[PDB]
Amino acid sequence: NPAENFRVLVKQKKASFEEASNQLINHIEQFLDTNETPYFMKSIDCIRAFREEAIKFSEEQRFNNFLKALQEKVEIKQLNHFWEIVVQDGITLITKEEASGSSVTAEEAKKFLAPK
Repeated sequence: NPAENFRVLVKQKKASFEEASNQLINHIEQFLDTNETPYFMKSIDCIRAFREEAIKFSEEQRFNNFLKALQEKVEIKQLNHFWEIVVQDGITLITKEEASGSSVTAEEAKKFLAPK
């Protein structure tokens, strides 16, 4: 339900809306004491919605650095439930693509998940 809330919030006043970013950050992170897979897939769906929202107009790099921050914050925490679920469900499109340039080299650097 809140996914639609911050989906329509960004397109109703045309602001940066750090409140929506904080809400989705709170939603995605809270999985240490909860093992509910439905919660995790709802969280990845809403963060993907915010990914495409950021892709839309001018804040691609904003969600790029947010995704990197999410990556190190899930990497520092060593738990049996980690970003593997994001990777297995992010197989379609999670890599950034702005224009001819760093997008392709990011594709090679991320597709294999490690430099080979």
